[PDB]
Amino acid sequence: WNTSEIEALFDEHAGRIDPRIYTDEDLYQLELERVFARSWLLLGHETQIRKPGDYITTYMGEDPVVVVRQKDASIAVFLNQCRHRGMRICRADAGNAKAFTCSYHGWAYDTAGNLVNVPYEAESFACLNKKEWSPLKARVETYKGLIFANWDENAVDLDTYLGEAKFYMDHMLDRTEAGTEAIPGVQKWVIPCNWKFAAEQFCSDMYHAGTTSHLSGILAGLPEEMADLAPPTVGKQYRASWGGHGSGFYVGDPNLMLAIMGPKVTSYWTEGPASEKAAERLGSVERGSKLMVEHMTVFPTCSFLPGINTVRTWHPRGPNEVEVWAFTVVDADAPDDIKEEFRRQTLRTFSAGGVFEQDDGENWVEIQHILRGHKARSRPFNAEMSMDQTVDNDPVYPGRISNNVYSEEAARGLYAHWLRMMTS
Amino acid sequence: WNTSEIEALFDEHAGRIDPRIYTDEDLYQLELERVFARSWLLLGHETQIRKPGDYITTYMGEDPVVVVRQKDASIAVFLNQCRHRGMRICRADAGNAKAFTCSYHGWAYDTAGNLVNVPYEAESFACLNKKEWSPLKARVETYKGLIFANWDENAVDLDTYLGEAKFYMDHMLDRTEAGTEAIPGVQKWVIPCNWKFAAEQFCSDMYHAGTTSHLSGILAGLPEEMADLAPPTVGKQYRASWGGHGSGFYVGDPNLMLAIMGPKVTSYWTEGPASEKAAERLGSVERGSKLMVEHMTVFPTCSFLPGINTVRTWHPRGPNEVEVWAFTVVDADAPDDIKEEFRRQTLRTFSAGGVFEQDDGENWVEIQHILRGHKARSRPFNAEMSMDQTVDNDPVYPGRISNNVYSEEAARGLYAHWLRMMTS
Amino acid sequence: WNTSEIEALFDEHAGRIDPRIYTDEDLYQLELERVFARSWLLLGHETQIRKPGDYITTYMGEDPVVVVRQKDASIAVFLNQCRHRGMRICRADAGNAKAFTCSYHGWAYDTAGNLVNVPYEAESFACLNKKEWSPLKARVETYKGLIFANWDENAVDLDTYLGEAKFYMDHMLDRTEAGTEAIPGVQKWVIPCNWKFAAEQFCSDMYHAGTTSHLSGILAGLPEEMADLAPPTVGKQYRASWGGHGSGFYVGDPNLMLAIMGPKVTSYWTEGPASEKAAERLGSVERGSKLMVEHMTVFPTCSFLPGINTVRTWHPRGPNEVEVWAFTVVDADAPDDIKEEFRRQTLRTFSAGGVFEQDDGENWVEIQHILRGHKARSRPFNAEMSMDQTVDNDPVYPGRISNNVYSEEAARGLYAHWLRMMTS
Amino acid sequence: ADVFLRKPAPVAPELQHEVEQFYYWEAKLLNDRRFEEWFALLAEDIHYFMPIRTTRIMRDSRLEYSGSREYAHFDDDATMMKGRLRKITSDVSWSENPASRTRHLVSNVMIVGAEAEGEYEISSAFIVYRNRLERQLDIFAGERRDTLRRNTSEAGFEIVNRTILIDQSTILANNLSFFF
Amino acid sequence: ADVFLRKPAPVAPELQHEVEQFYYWEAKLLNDRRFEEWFALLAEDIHYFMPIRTTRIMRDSRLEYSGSREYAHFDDDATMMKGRLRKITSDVSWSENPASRTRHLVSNVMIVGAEAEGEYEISSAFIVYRNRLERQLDIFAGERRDTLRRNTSEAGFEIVNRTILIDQSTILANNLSFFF
Amino acid sequence: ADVFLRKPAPVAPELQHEVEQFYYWEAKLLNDRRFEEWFALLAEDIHYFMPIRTTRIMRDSRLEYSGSREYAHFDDDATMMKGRLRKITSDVSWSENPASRTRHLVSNVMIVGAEAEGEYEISSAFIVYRNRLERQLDIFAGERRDTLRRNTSEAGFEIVNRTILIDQSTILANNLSFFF
Ligand code: FES
Ligand code: FES
Ligand code: FES
Ligand SMILES: [Fe+2]
Ligand SMILES: [Fe+2]
Ligand SMILES: [Fe+2]
Ligand SMILES: [Fe+2]
Repeated sequence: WNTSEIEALFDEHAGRIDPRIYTDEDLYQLELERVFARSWLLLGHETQIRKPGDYITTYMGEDPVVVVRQKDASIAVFLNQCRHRGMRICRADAGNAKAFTCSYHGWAYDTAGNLVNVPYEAESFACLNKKEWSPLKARVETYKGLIFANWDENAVDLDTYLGEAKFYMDHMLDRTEAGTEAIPGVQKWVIPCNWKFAAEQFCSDMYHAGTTSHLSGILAGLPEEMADLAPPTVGKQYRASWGGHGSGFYVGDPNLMLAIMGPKVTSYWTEGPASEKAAERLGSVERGSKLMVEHMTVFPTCSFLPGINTVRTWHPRGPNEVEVWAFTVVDADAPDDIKEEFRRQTLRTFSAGGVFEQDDGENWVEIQHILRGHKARSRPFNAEMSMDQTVDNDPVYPGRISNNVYSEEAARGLYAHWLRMMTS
Repeated sequence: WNTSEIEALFDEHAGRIDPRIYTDEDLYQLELERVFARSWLLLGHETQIRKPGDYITTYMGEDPVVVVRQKDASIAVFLNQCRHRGMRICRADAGNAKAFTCSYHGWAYDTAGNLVNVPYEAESFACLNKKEWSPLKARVETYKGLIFANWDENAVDLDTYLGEAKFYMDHMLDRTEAGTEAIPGVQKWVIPCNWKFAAEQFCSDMYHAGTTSHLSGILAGLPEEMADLAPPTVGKQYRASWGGHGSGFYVGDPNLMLAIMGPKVTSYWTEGPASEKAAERLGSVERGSKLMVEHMTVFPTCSFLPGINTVRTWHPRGPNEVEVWAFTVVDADAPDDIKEEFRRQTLRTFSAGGVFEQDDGENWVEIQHILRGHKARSRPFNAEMSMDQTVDNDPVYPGRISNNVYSEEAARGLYAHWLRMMTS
Repeated sequence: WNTSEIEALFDEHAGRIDPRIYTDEDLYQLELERVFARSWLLLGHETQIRKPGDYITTYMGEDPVVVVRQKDASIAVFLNQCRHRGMRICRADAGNAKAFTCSYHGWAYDTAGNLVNVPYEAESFACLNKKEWSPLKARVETYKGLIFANWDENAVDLDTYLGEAKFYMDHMLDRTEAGTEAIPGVQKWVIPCNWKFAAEQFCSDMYHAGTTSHLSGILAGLPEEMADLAPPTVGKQYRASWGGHGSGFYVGDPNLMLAIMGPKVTSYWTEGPASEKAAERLGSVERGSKLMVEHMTVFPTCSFLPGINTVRTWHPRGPNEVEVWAFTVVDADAPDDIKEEFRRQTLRTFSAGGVFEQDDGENWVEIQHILRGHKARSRPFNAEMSMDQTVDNDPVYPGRISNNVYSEEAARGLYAHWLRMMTS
Repeated sequence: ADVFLRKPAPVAPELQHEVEQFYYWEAKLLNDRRFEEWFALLAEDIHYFMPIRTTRIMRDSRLEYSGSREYAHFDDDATMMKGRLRKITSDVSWSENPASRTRHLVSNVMIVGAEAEGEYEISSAFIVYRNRLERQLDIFAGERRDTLRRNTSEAGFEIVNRTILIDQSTILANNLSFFF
Repeated sequence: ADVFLRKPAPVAPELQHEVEQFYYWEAKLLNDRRFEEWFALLAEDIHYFMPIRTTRIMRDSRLEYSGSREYAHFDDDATMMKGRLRKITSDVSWSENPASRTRHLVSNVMIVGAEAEGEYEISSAFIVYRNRLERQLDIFAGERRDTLRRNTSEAGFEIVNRTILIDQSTILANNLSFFF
Repeated sequence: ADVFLRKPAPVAPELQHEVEQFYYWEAKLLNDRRFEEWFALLAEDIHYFMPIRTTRIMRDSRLEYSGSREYAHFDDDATMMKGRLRKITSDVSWSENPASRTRHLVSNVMIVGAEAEGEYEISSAFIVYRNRLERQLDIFAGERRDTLRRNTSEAGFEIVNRTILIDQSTILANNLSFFF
């Protein structure tokens, strides 16, 4: 693949996606090098690793990493592979360590992944530059509880990288001076489809919720009403000025939030003391109290639904499979029973077995399975939805905003950025 | 792979096959583009989709297709993938639809796969060229009940493509003015070996039946006789003048037909009213009443055994696996109990668990598994059987006919054509 | 991959391994052609195929082979694939044959894999050069009971190829004029990691046993002592002058042998009549009676532990998986209960479920799984252990000997040779 | 089903056990390649039936399994079965030479007495584990609906009807050369 | 567990059988897509719970399963379950239209009477075989810890508590759209 | 086998249940990583044997399983087993730190009284489901031929002989670090 051909893969002006971007093995490797190697990737929430010595293990692309709380409370992130013969340094999902020891040949490491000492050092390795021979370190930068990491020496800091996307993250991350904790437990599952289908959906695909994709999941949350459900039609969608993030949300119409989250949560979110505090902080009565679902992706694979409050990372497993690692965040200071309500509700809906995410699983697999065919890969997909419907100067909402919640303008930005990243 | 190297893969004059043609992943892709994309492929039988609105789903290479009966009783065939984000349009093996709706975002389609309308059309897609954005359509042409499809704009029509192969299809498809119905039910199974082994066997491999491959399957059909079974030795084999089809059959010797189909069917096939009607139509007492098994392939992957009457498509799944989708055809007007007899017999013999096809499954897998090795791929296979034993002017049988039912002349034609297709 | 780039993969002077050598699919194919196709590979022990007509089936890379005892007691080795359409000629792990018959079309073969005759010969193949069309033959050469094979027309004979590696093999293979028999039974299992991790470990990795890898396996063999176990520190390691073999062993310290093999075997091995006979034959009291474990690899994939006495072949299954086929050899004339003791002990320790090899299985898989990542493949592994600590003129031990049993000098030779083989 | 629309009536434990034991014995016979004895368990009017199964939209779900006069994985009388037994007693039956390694886990056994004296309608659940050659592994599951008839044999029962309800649309193995 | 630290006391065989039969019936209901009747088995105070499970170092092993107030694969009351039933009675429930093919092998059934009259603590082992579409195959195993309460219904029991202890950390399927 | 050439004689249901319950308990012990208690079930003369199995042509089929004095997957006395238990009580036993997640489905349980008082020959069928780390899944099946001896213990039995008859030639996992 030379640069020219990589450029042909997505056409923004025309609005067309070459489905080969979801299937080609070589592009997948390029992605791992040019996207995942240089982007800020979501590793989890701070409250997942509270005390010093605490770690969790995840992935940053397909490189496993250890994420460890330090004595000064920093967060260290190193490649989870001993440089000797590549054994896994940390071998558990989560726990607490004073040190790490490679179980193949016993090289040992401080909680920050520095190689401190090596068995039979004096006789066998006396010259061992233990700094050069420590596992690769990643830059760690958090944003209001979310832990991000980036391998790249010289990429813009998380704050620049997010840009005005921060504004939308705030809708969930900054509704109180208390911030957010994550309800303990991360749910993990394998979905054989390309990571971009997942990322793109959370970026801009309100369309699917508001049409046929989740008709039954909605019906599950309704009292004993049938197929005459009012779908919200007023809303907005945001496309980042740079970097490929996007978010969309409904305004004013509490119908979809009611079906998903129930009356207790929808109440907490839109009216009463906690909703007011949000409106105040967020600088707007609309932002704090009028936004009803909202979906969002921080490019490449960081996704969440403010209001529903599931957060997840899409872990790529080749072009043909993706793992979902998802947890749920609540305002740290929200009452007992609101937290519990957020727990029961998120798992009932946006989980592996949830009445919503059940169906996304089923669709996504099919999409990919088809792509196994030749003629199925030979014509572009249609990304032309709601073209030229964006002002970039809204009084309240930054970036490229549209008034049609049903648009692929955000999606178009995601792919346009992916394209920049791939061709550079 | 440049053209030169593709040519080296099969040598007809010498009679040699490079086993890499059964294994190489890249050649497999070329095949999907240069063979399956431009050939007439078997999708099933007409009586599988009788009333308007009826559909079945299969494959045309690795592209899934919907096969739907229309109001004017035509047969529409479209790629089974919504052009929006690639979801499967039709999600069942068979049934009856007034319309199709994509379950991801609800795009809807007439029974012929035209995109009729799209949710939030006016606001989001008002410019949507619904014709350009409909799933790819395939040309459909049937032959006496068998449904064929071809993507290719400009390939010869099924009738030209078959050429004098029609003559041999007639032995099973045209024995009565009533034609053939398919016994309901298609049996599907996965065999990890290259599709060409299956295709080639049905094309020209009488040899395997008449030697060691099916010794036990024969013994299963014999009365309580042992290993002193008389194998028919008189027969003919046909190699198409163009296009890579072939067929072989026994003449006069009712021994193999008796072992496979039993006395009731063998009788029906060779003597009595129905056999006579066949002889008359077929223009010859020999053709109608003297032919005893017969195997045949319509290149690439359409295969059947007139007399046994199993039909099947070999669905390619990469170079290393093939699905068999097989059904059984009977003369539409044959008596009740003959039909039933054809049912019980075909399933007892040429099915996944049948006393014949059991063993082909087992062999084919081994062939492929071995090919995993390096030295196993480095020398040609022997395709030199019965060279230069063909007249091309037989009084009765068209094309290149031989008098040795045990020949790889047909096989040689299959590969020679595959070679033409691949290098063009 | 051009030669230049293949050279960069391993740097001996610097002591660095590019982990891509354990993962890259294309290099894997080159390996099958440039390493396995031209090296002497271990197929098993002579006593596994005693009488004429006896065969076993294994692999020589990924080509399956038949290994058959002949009437003159030679050992024939042919590719286990009929040249007709590639069916497996011999379809059992072990047994006794007067002849072999291909079950697809019935071509038949003498116990040495010559095609003797072919069904319908006169009519169909009368010109069949049965010698040209016989399965590929491998050169067979044994060494003191171990059966080796090589495809290559013109590679040095096993004896030259081994070089002074014979010296170390003798520690297990030549301790008596009676030689060695193999205890019947080969244990087979699948380990998803690259074959080189296994080969390299047996070549030079005493380090892993003497540190953290097998702490619990040792504890399992100790009386009811805890974590205060004395690890032997006196020993030697050998790197072959050519060809990439290596061996390391402890001297004098019976502690590790006691934990693994128990007191009965350790006794038999180091003191008493049988130990003396060994010392005499081996030319040295040290060699015969003072060596306590010892590990060794005959490049590429032939590995054993003299003293423990498990032998195995690492069968490559792509870059990402390896099969272990392992058996146990005893001195043919050792007493009943010593043999039995060697049986119970080897299986209790160095088997799929053995208290040692259990853990190697677990580690190796992780190593490979990690390698799935991008950044995990982008920096070298550390192969700099114990550099420049080798005399090449020891009074007793031939080749490049070191006094540090804990060294990667042998490993460095393995890879240096692999490099020679790959670039030639 | 038909019979199993209503939770079966309680049965004497020695009946439950008598039937369960039958099945365990039958499994041992199949799993230990004792085919000759297994066929002896087949009643003279044996009807051995395993319908093809299809992926259907839930309104269309009455058409999931192939019907009475329709193609099927197996649909054998005693004569057809005899021939099959004659296959698996051949050194030339390649699909079972070398033989498969099979395991039949049998559970969820439910019993209803039928109209006739000494006949029973049974529903049981199975997993069949089929391992063969080096690395070939196939795992099937499903339900067996049987009709058993009491017997003067040492086994105590003969199999009159068997309907194997497989949990597969496409068969995920390269053949079905063993018996459910 | 708590209850199962000590090998259960022997029970009358008709109790063992009564309970085993319950489970077989329940499996037939699930496996035959008879969801309406299955939900009827759920007691009004139903608590249907399947904790997330994690790979832990053996000293840390008390933290293997998600706890009381922690995220989980399922954690449903009767109201949440009602909604779920309402999903699987929709021609628009894609994950179950077309429907999955499931099999529930049930074994290792151990019974301990609870404090309350007519309530029982059960431990059983399962394999669930889920096959759907053409070639999708998922195999789960685990333990079900249930509390059953006797009943005037034709089934004889209602399910009060269910704790599904899955043998998976990461879920190896693309969803959990059926019931354990 | 030897013992199982003839369909076993009927046994009292409380015996069937006593033995089945033993196995369920034993499975719970293994599956719940209660290794210490599990080893306690092993009789002092324990012989724990799992022969290697080979793909043989059906005339050669008497040589399928490794024999008496021949290499094997396991062939342990009480002393060898003690050492193995000592391994799985180490934070340095990597193959079981972190621990595997196992499930033992037990069925097809057939009982024959042996010569000695209070000893029994058993045949049962199993599936073992072994899940570990993130995504590692191994599924074994086979038969366990045991000899059980009655006991004054709370369990009621000790395992005297165990022969695990695996349905695999090549072992399809990277180790066998658990117990059948
Ligand atoms: S690979 Fe970790 S110390 Fe060797
Ligand atoms: S992919 Fe079918 S409507 Fe979107
Ligand atoms: S492939 Fe062996 S005879 Fe044909
Ligand atoms: Fe969704
Ligand atoms: Fe055949
Ligand atoms: Fe080791
Ligand atoms: Fe019972």
